[PDB]
Amino acid sequence: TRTLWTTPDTSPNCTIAQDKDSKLTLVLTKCGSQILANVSLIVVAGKYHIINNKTNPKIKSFTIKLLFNKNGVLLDNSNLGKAYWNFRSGNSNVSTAYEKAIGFMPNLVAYPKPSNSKKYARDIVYGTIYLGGKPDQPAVIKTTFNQETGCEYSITFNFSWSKTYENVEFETTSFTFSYIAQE
Amino acid sequence: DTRTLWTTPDTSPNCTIAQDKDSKLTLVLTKCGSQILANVSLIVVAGKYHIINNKTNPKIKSFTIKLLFNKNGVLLDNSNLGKAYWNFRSGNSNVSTAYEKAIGFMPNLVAYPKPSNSKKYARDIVYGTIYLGGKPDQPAVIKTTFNQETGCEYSITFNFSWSKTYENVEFETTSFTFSYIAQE
Amino acid sequence: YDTRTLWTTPDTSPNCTIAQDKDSKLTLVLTKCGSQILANVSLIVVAGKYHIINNKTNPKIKSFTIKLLFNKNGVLLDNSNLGKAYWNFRSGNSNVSTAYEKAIGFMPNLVAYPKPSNSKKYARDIVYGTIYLGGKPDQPAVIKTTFNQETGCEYSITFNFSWSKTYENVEFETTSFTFSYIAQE
Ligand SMILES: CCC(=O)N[C@H]1[C@H]([C@H](O)[C@H](O)CO)O[C@@](OCCCn2cc(CN(Cc3cn(CCCO[C@]4(C(=O)O)C[C@H](O)[C@@H](NC(=O)CC)[C@H]([C@H](O)[C@H](O)CO)O4)nn3)Cc3cn(CCCO[C@]4(C(=O)O)C[C@H](O)[C@@H](NC(=O)CC)[C@H]([C@H](O)[C@H](O)CO)O4)nn3)nn2)(C(=O)O)C[C@@H]1O
Ligand SMILES: [Cl-]
Ligand SMILES: [Cl-]
Ligand SMILES: [Cl-]
Ligand code: NA
Ligand SMILES: [Zn+2]
Ligand SMILES: [Zn+2]
Ligand SMILES: [Zn+2]
Repeated sequence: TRTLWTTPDTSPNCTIAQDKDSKLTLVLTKCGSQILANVSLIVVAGKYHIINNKTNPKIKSFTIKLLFNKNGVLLDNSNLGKAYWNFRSGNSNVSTAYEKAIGFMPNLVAYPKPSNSKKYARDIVYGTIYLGGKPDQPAVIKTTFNQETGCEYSITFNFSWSKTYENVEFETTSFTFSYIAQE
Repeated sequence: DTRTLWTTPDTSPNCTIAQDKDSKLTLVLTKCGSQILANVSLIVVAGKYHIINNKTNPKIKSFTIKLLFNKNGVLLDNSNLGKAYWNFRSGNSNVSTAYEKAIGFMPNLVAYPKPSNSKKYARDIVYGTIYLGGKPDQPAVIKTTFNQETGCEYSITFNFSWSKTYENVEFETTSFTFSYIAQE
Repeated sequence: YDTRTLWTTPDTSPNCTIAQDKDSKLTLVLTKCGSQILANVSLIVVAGKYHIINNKTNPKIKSFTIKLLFNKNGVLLDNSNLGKAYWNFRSGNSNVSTAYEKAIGFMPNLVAYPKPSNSKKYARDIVYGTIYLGGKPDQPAVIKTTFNQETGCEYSITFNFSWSKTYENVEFETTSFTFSYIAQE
């Protein structure tokens, strides 16, 4: 029944374009064979803080990657900082870094690493979130399992938009999804 | 605690949007540790929002259903949802005693703070779309907001809206699932 | 043995018959979180009529249905599109070795989602979602899931897939979708 999370405060914990430019709020709750996931994003500074596609027509997407080793431990090339990711204790985290979280990893049979074998779309979940909570400011959140190199498991969030936003702050509504657990 | 707080799954009106008991809100909240798994649908049976005609009434485009809770997670009487059949599940009905404590089912206050002079972040909203009459060409938006009402310690608010011009369409919906971060 | 999960296994071995025998893999995982079932679904078509969609050549091919029919004990009936052989409780990445006898706690609730009758039919028993063919964001298809509307069974879950765009040689294999439903017990 346990939960891996980023504390749900607004303290930046994530680096998209520059150090600590964002707060990823991610909560993974183990419900047996499935992980129930809840995600939102606040960009606080830098390139993706205020979108202006009149000024910058090609600024239309970015990616946040969580890379994990064989024990389900977060690797430092991840966009999310290691100090910010742990099992929940109250509204905070355990003060000791976890050793094992394989039960939270995306299942490798469901979602295999890239190979020469046919690639299926099963390892992707699509959703839409809304910038500033406004229903006319959609952005697509594409979540992909186990497609990154340099790791045993991965979860990546690609944010993209097709509208021409003029001075829109990139901070989002929340989205829930699930995925099949490794064990 | 993997308990379920719900409205019961019957179709007996339990909700007051425009007039007394004009609707059945079916809401099921199931605790999976630090997240609440929520399932929701709505049937309007009477009054202003029962049969929508936007040719004759083009400005009838949205309405709101509020659930207000005290410090103990107990539903307040001024909610649109009636208190009588909002309780922990037993079979297809409820436990025989009104609950006194459900803080573990409340939306987390750090994730979703009450209104203040601090910046309001969008992460206290979840958007979804449901379909009137089960028809794929009859979308309506369900906007769910956590802890943005006053006169309570916690809240869940459902705003229903639509942009299509409906003509004599009965407002009864498909179901939507979401989750939120639990207070404890 | 995992008593809280009924699934198809996560492999890609065909287990489903839409238009011809074993033309598809339905990956379906039902996880009991008490009074709610958390469901995760995707579909891979490997052969036959629904494998490669070409609506220039075949303008009428726009939808199909996959039916799961259950008896009073929550056991899958053999007229379901999904095969009984690999629908079972989880054991690792496989299944428990004997066929299950009871799964009533995984069935969609009959008061929430009643069988057809003279009583008014409500839309509550439907969940709509959209999945994406080939993982491409410009290739939507609608997944309409309906609870307990089939005859000849105690319970049912049916998945209707449809699309409105004119696809030209698009393989029908989907992204994943999550939903939940109210459990019978
Ligand atoms: C699950 C069942 C279902 O989907 N039902 C839908 C049915 C059904 O498909 C058919 O009836 C068949 O049964 O169709 C409906 O629509 C068809 C008839 C009406 N219609 C609408 C359109 C869209 N346009 C016309 C148009 C619409 N607008 C509305 C304003 C603009 O849109 C927003 C906005 O403000 O930006 C979008 C935003 O998300 C809305 N917010 C919410 O919904 C909040 C939850 C917002 C809001 O509603 C208003 O602001 C409130 O006032 O509106 N303007 N103009 C025709 C059109 C053609 N295109 C181009 C591409 C078509 O779309 C796809 C694609 O196929 O490529 C669709 C695909 O899903 C997208 N992928 C993703 O989103 C990934 C997650 C892609 C992708 O975005 C791009 O490819 C980029 O990669 O685009 N666009 N518009 N046309 N016709 C119906 O019958 O009513 C809707 C039912 O919901
Ligand atoms: Cl655990
Ligand atoms: Cl009441
Ligand atoms: Cl045809
Ligand atoms: Na606007
Ligand atoms: Zn700013
Ligand atoms: Zn009516
Ligand atoms: Zn193929």
